[PDB]
Order: sequence, then C-alpha cells, then structure tokens
Amino acid sequence: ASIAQARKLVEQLKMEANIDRIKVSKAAADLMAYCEAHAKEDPLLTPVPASENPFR
Amino acid sequence: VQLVESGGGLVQPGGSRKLSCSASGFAFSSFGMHWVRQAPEKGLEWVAYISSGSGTIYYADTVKGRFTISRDDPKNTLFLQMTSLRSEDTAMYYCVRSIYYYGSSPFDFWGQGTTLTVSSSDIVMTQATSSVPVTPGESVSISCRSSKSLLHSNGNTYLYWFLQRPGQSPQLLIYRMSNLASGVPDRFSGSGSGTAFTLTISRLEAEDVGVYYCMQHLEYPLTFGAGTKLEL
Amino acid sequence: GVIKSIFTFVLIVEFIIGNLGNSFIALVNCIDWVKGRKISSVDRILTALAISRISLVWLIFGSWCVSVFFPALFATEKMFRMLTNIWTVINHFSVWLATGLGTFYFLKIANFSNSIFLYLKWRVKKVVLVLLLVTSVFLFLNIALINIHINASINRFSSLIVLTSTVFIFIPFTLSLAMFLLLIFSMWKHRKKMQHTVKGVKSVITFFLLYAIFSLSFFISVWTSERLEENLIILSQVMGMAYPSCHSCVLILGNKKLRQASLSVLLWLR
Amino acid sequence: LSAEDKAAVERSKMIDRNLQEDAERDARTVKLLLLGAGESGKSTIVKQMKITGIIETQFSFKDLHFRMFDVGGQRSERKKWIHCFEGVTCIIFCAALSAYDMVNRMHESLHLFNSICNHKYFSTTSIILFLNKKDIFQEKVTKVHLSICFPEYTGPNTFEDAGNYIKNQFLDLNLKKEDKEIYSHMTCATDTQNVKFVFDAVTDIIIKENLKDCGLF
Amino acid sequence: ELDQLRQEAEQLKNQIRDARKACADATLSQITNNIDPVGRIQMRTRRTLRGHLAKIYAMHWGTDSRLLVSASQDGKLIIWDSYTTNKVHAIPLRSSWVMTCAYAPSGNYVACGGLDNICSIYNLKTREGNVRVSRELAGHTGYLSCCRFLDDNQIVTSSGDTTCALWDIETGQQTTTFTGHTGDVMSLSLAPDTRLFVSGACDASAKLWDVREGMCRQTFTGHESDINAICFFPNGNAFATGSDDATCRLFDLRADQELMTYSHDNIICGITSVSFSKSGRLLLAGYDDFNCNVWDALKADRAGVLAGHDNRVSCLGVTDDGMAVATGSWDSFLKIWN
Ligand SMILES: CC(C)CCC[C@@H](C)[C@H]1CC[C@H]2[C@@H]3CC=C4C[C@@H](O)CC[C@]4(C)[C@H]3CC[C@]12C
Ligand SMILES: Cc1cc(C(F)(F)F)nc(Nc2ccccc2-c2nnn[nH]2)n1
Repeated sequence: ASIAQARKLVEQLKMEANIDRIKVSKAAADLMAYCEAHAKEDPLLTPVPASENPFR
Repeated sequence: VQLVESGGGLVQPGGSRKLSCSASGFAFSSFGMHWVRQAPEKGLEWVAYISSGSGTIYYADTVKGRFTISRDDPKNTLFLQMTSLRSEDTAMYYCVRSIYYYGSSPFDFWGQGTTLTVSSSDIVMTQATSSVPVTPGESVSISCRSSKSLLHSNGNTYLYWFLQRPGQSPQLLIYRMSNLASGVPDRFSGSGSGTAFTLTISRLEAEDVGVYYCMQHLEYPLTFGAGTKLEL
Repeated sequence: GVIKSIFTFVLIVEFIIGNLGNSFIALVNCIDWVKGRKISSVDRILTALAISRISLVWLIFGSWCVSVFFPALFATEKMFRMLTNIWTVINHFSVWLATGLGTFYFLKIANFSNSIFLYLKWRVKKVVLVLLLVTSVFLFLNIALINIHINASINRFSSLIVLTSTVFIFIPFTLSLAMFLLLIFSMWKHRKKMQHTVKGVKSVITFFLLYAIFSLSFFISVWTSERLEENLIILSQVMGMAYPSCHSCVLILGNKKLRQASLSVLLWLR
Repeated sequence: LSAEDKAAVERSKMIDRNLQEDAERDARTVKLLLLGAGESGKSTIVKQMKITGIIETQFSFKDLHFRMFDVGGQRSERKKWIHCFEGVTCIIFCAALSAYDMVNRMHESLHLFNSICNHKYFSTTSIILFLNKKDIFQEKVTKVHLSICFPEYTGPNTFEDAGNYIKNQFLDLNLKKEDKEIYSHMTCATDTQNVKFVFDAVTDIIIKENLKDCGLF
Repeated sequence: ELDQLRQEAEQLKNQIRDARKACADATLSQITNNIDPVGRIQMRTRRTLRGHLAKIYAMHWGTDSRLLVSASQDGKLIIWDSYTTNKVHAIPLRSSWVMTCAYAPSGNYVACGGLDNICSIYNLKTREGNVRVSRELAGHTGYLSCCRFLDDNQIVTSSGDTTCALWDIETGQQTTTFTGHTGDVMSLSLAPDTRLFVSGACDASAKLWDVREGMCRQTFTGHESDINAICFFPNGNAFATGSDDATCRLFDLRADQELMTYSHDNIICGITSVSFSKSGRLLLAGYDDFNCNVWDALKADRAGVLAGHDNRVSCLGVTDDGMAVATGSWDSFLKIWN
C-alpha cells in the first residue's frame, strides 16, 4: 500500500541528505568571484556604446 | 515537394505564351516564388519575382513590363503570362521555390523546368575561376568577388551558391555567404572578407559535379556569376 | 433690434457652451494621451471632432467680432470671401467627421450578413478615414460653387449662398440618417430575434429631429419668407454654428468614458 | 535595405495579411468553452448542439462559425492554464437539474462555476447556462425535497420553483454583472434548438462587445 | 508501517535542516556588503515585435542570440528576427492553446505544448518549405508547462502530470520520467553542461534532477508560492526561482539552502519569468503588474523599473551573448531592452 512510495521518499531523502554541504561563506565567495570575473563582459551591466550594439 | 510546370514549345516571336507552374507538396500561398531563365547553351539569369500571392512583382531590364506573371494560391499554381517573345527570351524557366526570412534558404528547390523556345547599376559579380579541374578528396575554395560590398547594416552578407547538375535543377548550397543549406553535406562552408568570397568544400565526390553560381541579394535586380564548372 | 439682440445672445451662449464641450473632449483625451491611459479609436475621432469644432466656433466668434468691432470691415466683402472659404472648409470637415463617427457606430454595432457589411466591419476605422478623405470632392465642389455665387453677387444674392450651403450640409446629414436608421432596424431585428427565444439613443434621435426641423424651417423661410434678408447674416451664422454647439454635448452624453470623465470632474468640483 | 531584407519585410507584411484574414474569419468564428463537471450532461449537450487533453469541435450555423472547446481532460490545479481562455468569447456551463442530492455534485458544479465566472481572468466573458437531464429532475422533484441541497429553502417541491431557485443561486455566484450577462435555456435533453440558442446568444455577445468597443455601452 | 516510515521521513527532514543550518556560518549579503553596488540600470525599448493577434505566452532565444520564437493563443507560433524586426514564421497549430515554446540550441526545431497534452515538435527546415509537425508526443496526462531541448532528439518536458519527462522524439515514448514533484511542474531550467536540470513545480519546491541517472539530487523548499520560472546562475552552482508571491529566492546548490529573497512592499504581483545576465549580476523578473522590475543579484535592492508593456510580461528572456533582454508580454508585443 503506502510502503512503496513511503520507502521511495525515504530513499530519495537519504540520498539527498548524504551529500556534502559546503559552508555558505564559500558559496557566496564563489558567487562573488564568478560575478566579478565576468561583469566586465556583461553588456547589461555596462551598456556598450551603440557602435558595438546591433540594437541601434 | 514538387514544382511541375507547363508552357514551352515553338512559340512565334511577339506572341503570348503562358507558363503555369503548379506545386504539390508545400505551402504555395505562404512561401514566395521566382522565375530564373536559362538558355539552352548559356547560364542562368533572374527573370521575375512573385511574392507568395503576388504582393510585389519585379522584372529584369529585358522583361520590364513585357511580361505579366501571377499565381493562383487556391489552385496551387504559378502563372507566367508572357507577352511579346523575342530572340533573347528563349530560355529554360525555373519557377524557383524561394522563401524569405532570417536564416532562410531561398532557392532551395528548383523545379524540373519547362524549356520555352522562340522562332527566329546592378551588382555585377565575377567568377574568374571559369574552369577548374577538381580532384576527389581535395579541399576546394572557390571565389566570387562583388562589384558592391555585400555587407549591410544588419551585417548579413547576401551571397548565395547553387549546384547545377547535368539534367537536374539547381539546389542551394550556401546561403548568406556563410550558412549551409539543409540537405547539403557538411563538407561545404562559407566565408568571405567583404568582396572576395570563398566557398570552402572539402573532400569532394561525384555528387558535387556541375557548375557553381554565386548570387547576391542586395539590390533586387539580382546577378549571377557565369558559373564555374566542377569536373574531375 | 430686439431680434439682433437676442440672436447675438444665443450666439454668445452657443460660443461658451461649444468652447466648453470641445475643450472638454480635447482635454479628457489629451490627458489620457500623455498620462499613458489606453485610448480607443472612438475617442481619437472625438478628439479630431473637438479640435475641428473648436476651430469652427473660434471662426464664428471672429466673424461676429468683425461684425461688431468694424462694421466697415464687415462691408469690405474681401474678408467675407476669405471667411466664407475657410468656414466652408472647416465646417465640411466637422460635419463629415461626425458622419464618419456615425459610420463607425453603424458598422460596428449592426449585424448584417452581407459581404459588403462584413468587409466594412473589419476595416471600420479605415472606412471612417476613407469617408473623411473622399468627402474632399464634395468639399471642393462646394467651394467652387459658393465662389461662383460670391462672384455673381459681386458682379437676394446672399440668399443663394445660404440656400446652397443648406443643401450641401443636409446631404452628409441624410447619409448619416440612413446609417442611423439601419442601426435602429438592425437592433430591432436582433431584439426580435431574441424575443422569439428567452428574454442614449433617445438623445441622438431627438437631436437629429431638432436639427432637421430647425434647418428645414430656416431653409424654407429664406426660400420663401421675407423680412429675414436684413438679419440673414446673423441668423445664418448662429444656425450654422449651432451644430458644433450641441452635437458635442449629445456626443459626450453618448460616449461612456467621456461621460465618466464628466462625472469625475463634476465630483472634483463637488 | 537589402533585397533579402526587402523580400523578408514583404513576407512579414504578407504573413501579417494572412493573419489579418484569419482574424477576419475569426470575427465570425466565435470561440466557445464548455464547462461541465463529471457526468453533468456535457455529453448530451455536445450531442444536441452538434445537431484526454481537450476536445475541439468546429462547425457553423447561418454563416456564424463556432469553435467549441471541451476541457474535461487535463485534471490539474487549473490556475496555471485558465489564462489561455482569455480569448474565448463565449462560455457555456453544463449541469443537470436533478444533481442536487447525489454525492453533493451540485456543490462542486456551483464551485467551479464560481471559480470560472468570478475569476480574475474571466471578468469580461459571458455565460450561457445549458442545462441537461431536465426530465429526471421533473420526475424527481416531487419525490424528494430540495431543502437537503439548500438549508435556506422554503419553496414547494415543484420543478418550476425549484429550477428558479437553483438558477437564482447559480446566478448569485457572479459579482461583476456589468461586463457579462448570463443567458439561460432550459433543455429537456431532447431539444434540437440548442445550436439556435447558441447562435442568438453569441450574436448578442458580439453586439454587446462591439457597443463597448464603440464606447456606447 | 506508515507511522515509522513517516517518522523516519520527518527525522531526515530534521537532519537536512540541521545540516543546512550548521553549514550557514554567514550569508551572501555579509560578503557582498563591502563592495560597490550596481546602482541603477537604464534600458529602453529598442524595438517592438508586432504581429501576434493574441497574447504571447512563451518566448525563447537561440544560440546565435538573434532569432526569437514566440507562442500565442491565436494558434500561431511566430519566429522573429530581432535586429531587423521581421516575422520569420507563422506556424498554425493544431490546437490553438500553447503555453511553452522551446527553440532548440541547434535552431532546427521548435516546440509547443498546452492543453492538448502533446509536445508538438516541428522541423522548421522542412524540405517542403512550410512548417509541419515532426512528432506529436502523447504520453503526458497533463498540460505541457515548459519544454527545453537538450539535443535535437532529447526534450525535457515539464508537464501538469506532476512529473517531468525526458523524451525520445523519434521513438515517441518517454525514455525517463522524473517523479518526485508533488505539484505540476511549471518551468524547468537546464545547466550549461546539460547534465543536471532543475524543475520548478507548483509544490513550492525546485528539484535538481540528474538527466542520465534519473533521480533527483537535491530539493529546495523556501517559497510560499509555486515556482513559475527558474534560471540557473551562469556558473550553474545556484539558481533563482520566481513565484506568485512576488518574491524570488536564490538557492545555492552546494549549501542546498536559501541564499537571498528579492521582495519589496511595492511589488505584490507574482513573478511570471526569471532571468539572469551573462555574469549574473542582475535578476530580471516579469510580473502581473505589466512591468519588468529587475533586481541586483548580489545585494537585495531593485536596480530597475523597466516598463514598456501594457499587459503582463509572461515570458522574459536574456540572449546567450548577454547583449539584450527580451520581454514578451500579453499586450501581443515583444520588446527588446538595452
Ligand atoms: C442650413 C444648414 C444645413 C447649413 C448651414 C450653412 C449656411 C446656410 C450658412 C452658415 C454659415 C454661414 C456663413 C457664416 C458667416 C458669414 C460671414 C458674413 O460676412 C456673410 C455671410 C456668411 C458667409 C454666412 C453665409 C451662409 C452660411 C454659409
Ligand atoms: C449617442 C449615440 C448612440 C448611438 C447608438 F444608437 F448606436 F447607440 N448611436 C449614435 N450615433 C450614430 C449612430 C449611427 C449613425 C449616426 C450616429 C450619429 N451621428 N451623429 N451623432 N450620432 N449616438
């Protein structure tokens, strides 16, 4: 009856839980590094002069 | 998809022979069309253009006002009502399967054709290659320079390439000078510097034999090169 | 004397009411145009009508000012030709714009299965614009014929001027009447259609009737009755300007968002 | 522009023209959505008006085309695809007049009618109340009382009065009564005039929408 | 016993909560506080895509970041050339109700999906010339809310049957059904490496699935409202999910927990689409307020009030090259921003 999906949910939760969890500090630092190393080539953040913009 | 036609036969000069090209296999009413002549022993030059339902009709300097080409979208047939034939009008007409969007593949299919015979500031393009002996398994870059730069504000370089096999009809190889048409083997690629336009083909086989026409699409009086023949 | 006095009185009250109505339409459309509120094609046509009728009312007030400020200038006949020409142009535009509004209403509201109406229904805005552009031939013919009449007058003469422009304005009025009458039938036949199964206009019909009876009265009076020649100018001006005076009122009453704007500004006044 | 740009722009305008003719055809082709619960006479009404996923039915009647859309399939929250029915210009609700006591299916019928009419998306789409299975209700009204369905019922066990009370309750589920109007057509499940009722009601809706778009109403 | 299994599930939930908290030493706002803010972003309407007779429901870009596919209720799937406004295609649907459209990265294929419960897939480059369906996938017992091409043959379909499905187009069946979403999946986002895709369902929880292996890897339940649109970070170790509660909550994969919430007292209309940039500095969202309010990803503040659409911005997307932003709306117009 309920044993099937109950066991399936338990197994899925166990597989999710056993995964290592890096501290939020390192995740935020990695996000900042990726944002900074790529913000220069972001036309949204730095609207390129229209000579380089095909949307004149 | 088929592009069967009508007309042809010995028609007296100055008369009125109508060519009807009926297509079964695709959407006639939502897909434009053309007319490119080809003399029995000469190259191919664009004659007239019909939108997918005769929106705007364009003519060559030799057929301006002389012809009157239309179509019947419910009848899935394209009508070339041509008046006042002449000596230079006897040519094999292709009701060209032409479509026009971004990255489209116009002139993708050319019909079986119907030869019509008669009793007795354009962007000129160069095909100085003329005749080239192509060997199998060899990379071929073939050139076609343009009188006017084919670039535009949108940056698309409007140069085309067509494969004319003996007895068959032309099929599009490279459209917009860089892209590859559907059904063409990936051994073809397109690159150019603005005027000198190289068609890169690697490891050619017998399926490529024929002549190669470079077509531009900047000013609608379109030009075709002489057509360089590729034979082993 | 007294006739001139109370006719000038009604001319000035028409001036103020027409100014208020046309400024009302123009303001309540322009504010939504600049604010960003969605505006419909009906109110675009009403804006065009408002500006045309405000130009017309300004021109009639200028004519009366000429009649008052300088009667000698009123006797020049050069300003007379000049003003008659511009009046004909602007009033033709105004009346045919009203008729185009009527065409819009009749094309959209009625339910006629004929291919002419179904084609006309789809291009209802385009049909209105086409009518406004094709009445230009009628405007040109009116201009030419009134100029011929004024040249003959220069060479009872004013009676042909008032008679001519009387007919030239009835003809777009009656074609509006034809479309409006079909609207009553088309609604009536639809009401009867729903009658077999389970089960504002008064203003427009009353205004049409009043306009028709006053126009017919003045037309026949000038055609036959005397004693009106000496006041033909003033009566002719007030009657020929009364249409933008009150049609704008009945029009803002008919339209719903103009009516809502009127209610809102009335609440603002409180 | 370029010849390709010119031709593509022309194909754009003429695709626009084809869409314009499609919308012309859709001016007389009216979109109907059928809303019925599980076995609420919906099959009977679609059969009479004819004479999972969705079921599309295209037809016409006196030069008025109809495209009816049945959404009985695709059981979900209905809060994430109902906005697709913004462009529908007619709604036909379906039920049975005798469905007031078995389990109550009248409660769920009125519930999804409320969710439809009083929807933040369907504040401008009008209602046709196609009712079916009227003969069973007519036979059964004298048998058992309607007070079990509605505790606030004081009327007699008569089909006319019970139907009127049920229609009053059904109409009370709508609060925005200005933009939309509810048509009613009591069918004894054998009538062939249902398509005529649809024609007249849809023409009325077209008239009302055109009046509103003209600013008159 | 259901009781003991439920108790074990509750204990595992307590364990995951405890692990998440124990890995939460400091927040991203702490790290980003000592950096120069983005400030204010100003992008105008550079062109409007007119032609849809009905409201646009889904919008997608291509690899070339030029072509644009838009889906409308008018039964037409129209492709546009953005730089030179031009209707490339007008695909007449078998069923006029379409909610999702996916342009394959190859550009050879488009998808629709809606109340027909079918992923209609079209070979645009038809030898005929017109556009016809290449396959009509019929295995989903619900509406197709979102589809995204992996390859030309593999399509992941987020459906109303509470499950996502990976399809074999030529075969026609589902090679793998992704089960675990108690609510119907509304949007799915693909990682750049096309190995793990997330699925934002209506259960207020986005799930990170493994495409090949076939089961979910991590779950993220922070929203109070259903997830309508999800977008991975450009790096792919995090994503932002939009809900109907007008709050976007960024989740980091490695910490498998919430990072930030982008909400304000002025914004109450639910988010209809979520978009990052090529660098991820800026979080765009389309709401029911007919506006495209855009947020700074690093620091919780509204860095833009982009508004050019009269109706709700249902579909919002950013090009692969990051040059421009598309805002498909229910006013039947798509507009680009710069
Ligand atoms: C009777 C209805 C249908 C039509 C009304 C228009 C006609 C009859 C009227 C209204 C406006 C009038 C004109 C208005 C002003 C003046 C200037 C004055 O110095 C001489 C008469 C003249 C030029 C009028 C001539 C007649 C006129 C054109
Ligand atoms: C206030 C109101 C209501 C209605 C309605 F009956 F449709 F509801 N119609 C109109 N207008 C017209 C309609 C048809 C033709 C001409 C006019 C016209 N011409 N000048 N003024 N109205 N007006």
